[PDB]
Amino acid sequence: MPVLLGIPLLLRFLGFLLVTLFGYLLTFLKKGFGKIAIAISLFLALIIGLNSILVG
Amino acid sequence: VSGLANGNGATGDFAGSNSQMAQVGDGDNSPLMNNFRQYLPSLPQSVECRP
Repeated sequence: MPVLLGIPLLLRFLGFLLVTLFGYLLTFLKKGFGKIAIAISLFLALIIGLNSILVG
Repeated sequence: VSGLANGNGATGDFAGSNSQMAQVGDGDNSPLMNNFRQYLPSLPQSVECRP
């Protein structure tokens, strides 16, 4: 299906930006699931900590 | 935000609260709740029993 000389490269580029940008969203998602790991850890560590004082 | 709870310290915009969180304390010793201790009523001690 005949096309001009530059259209096939505009169509390949408009799906490079999309995969790059959808690649960044993934990186940031994974980071925010690491915050909920730090948070949980902290809480349970403060509980185990108080126990050791009171029983002493 | 993790260093103002671990007691490790915070560097950045959270660098003013590293002196406010030293007054709170760590463990059983709290500079804030030791201000109340110079004003404790003086109760007598315990000695052996005399008739």
